[PDB]
Amino acid sequence: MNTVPFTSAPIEVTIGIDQYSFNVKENQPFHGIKDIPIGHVHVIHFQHADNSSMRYGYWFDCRMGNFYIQYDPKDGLYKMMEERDGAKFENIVHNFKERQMMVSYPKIDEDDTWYNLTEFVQMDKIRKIVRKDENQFSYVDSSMTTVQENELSDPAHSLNYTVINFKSREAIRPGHEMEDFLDKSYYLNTVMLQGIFKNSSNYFGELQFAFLNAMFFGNYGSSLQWHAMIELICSSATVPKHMLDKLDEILYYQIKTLPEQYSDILLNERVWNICLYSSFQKNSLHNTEKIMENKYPELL
Amino acid sequence: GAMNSSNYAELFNNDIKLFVDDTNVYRVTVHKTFEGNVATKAINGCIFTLNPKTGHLFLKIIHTSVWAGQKRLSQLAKWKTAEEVSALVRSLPKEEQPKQIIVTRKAMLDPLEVHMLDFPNIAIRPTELRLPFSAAMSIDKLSDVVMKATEPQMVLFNIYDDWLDRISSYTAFSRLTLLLRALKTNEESAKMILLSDPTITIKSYHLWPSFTDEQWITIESQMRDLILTEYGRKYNV
Ligand SMILES: NC(=O)C1CCOCC1
Repeated sequence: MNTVPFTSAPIEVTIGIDQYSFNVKENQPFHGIKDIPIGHVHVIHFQHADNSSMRYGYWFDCRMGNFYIQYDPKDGLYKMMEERDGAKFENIVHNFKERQMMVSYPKIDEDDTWYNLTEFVQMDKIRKIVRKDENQFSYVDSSMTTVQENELSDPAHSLNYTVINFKSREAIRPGHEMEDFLDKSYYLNTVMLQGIFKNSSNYFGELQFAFLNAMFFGNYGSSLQWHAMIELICSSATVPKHMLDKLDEILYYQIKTLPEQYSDILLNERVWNICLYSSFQKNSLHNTEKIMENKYPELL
Repeated sequence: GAMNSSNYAELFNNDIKLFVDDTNVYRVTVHKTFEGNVATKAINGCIFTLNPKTGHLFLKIIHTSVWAGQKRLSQLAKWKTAEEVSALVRSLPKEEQPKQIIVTRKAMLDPLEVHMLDFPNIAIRPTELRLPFSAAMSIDKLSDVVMKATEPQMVLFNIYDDWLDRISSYTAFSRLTLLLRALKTNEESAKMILLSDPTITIKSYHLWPSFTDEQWITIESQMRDLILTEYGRKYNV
């Protein structure tokens, strides 16, 4: 189990760690988060009490270094940093733990939610979507735009998700216009899986990362990416059977975790109705269809 | 975006643009089978592709053999339309290619957009106008070439005959849409109007009769009456 200490908490803030969250008061003696499960990526995220505008946060993996949070009063945010002095860090953490100034990552033993949301998410792939090579962790916020959004404006601050566009030469073989548009299997299997992602694990990892950025930061371009990656599978007549079974599990846990009150903005009516009720895969997502029908029957 | 009454004179500017109407591409007769079920028999159809500025009509005849062994023909027909329009554009010299293609039915947008991906600068537009191009097969010479075709064929016409020698393209399009609207609402009566007087003939190289300016005013008035009539006979007014 690993630890992310905080130098201090000078401004009142709601702090998230994965799917958990807690409020910290201005100048409260808070010094970080302990007992963080090893083996998974994590996200530590922030919403200031005085400006709910800009949720922001950091994706990290404690196996890759010792990370801590420190507020910067000039840039006005909580920043993640890496401590290279391992003995300084161990000594800092042990003092804060002895003084019990840390919250414990509050995982229930039965509970596989975080694993199920991050199964295919890898830090190395996150770092190619979010380019800032000098840090081992990745900053994301509510306002960052995607490469695709920019084609339609600061490149260094963009989310470089894989561009999916159903009315593009990449998606449509000359001479197979109707075939490729009505059955996207070529685009899914040859262009994207074989060509770009290399395997379905990397495809699912990007899909899961897009969902989590949509949910945790309200990142609109991330929501667009998540739905496009679902639609590309559902609109393909030929999909490996293991991929459909895994997709049903992925989406089930995403829909289960989504705040009931954000469904209006985080779920695209057209995509979900098409995917569950009209697409080639309308009968292949049993778990997802059941949870959607019982939790969000209005959308459908 | 969409073409409507607000931006109507844009049709008559010097930028090349084509209307595409697909309503006569897939045509069938519905009939009973010996067992008393229902079946369809396709008949030849046509794509109606027209330049409203010049009057040039590219009539691509769709022979029934193109449907043999195919499923979901009404869907296929939209894709076949877009394939043929794309082929027409590629066949034209660059300086004759359109800068916009306006489809008369919104279901043609995605098929045409996908087939024209190679032409990103050609705008594919819908329209809010309710244009009467379905009535093209009420023009006897057009219906005749479609029904006689034994294979796929493209035939080129000028739908305005020689009218542009005397009138503008705005007025010519208004006359054409009035004639076609009339033929659509009451084909028998419309055709009676157009030919009632045997001394006015259709030249071999024309589609419509050789009316003088004054006779066109009479004809046009008769077509408006017909359309208003039928509109009463319809709604009882
Ligand atoms: N808009 C057109 O199709 C023409 C008008 C003038 O002659 C060349 C182009």
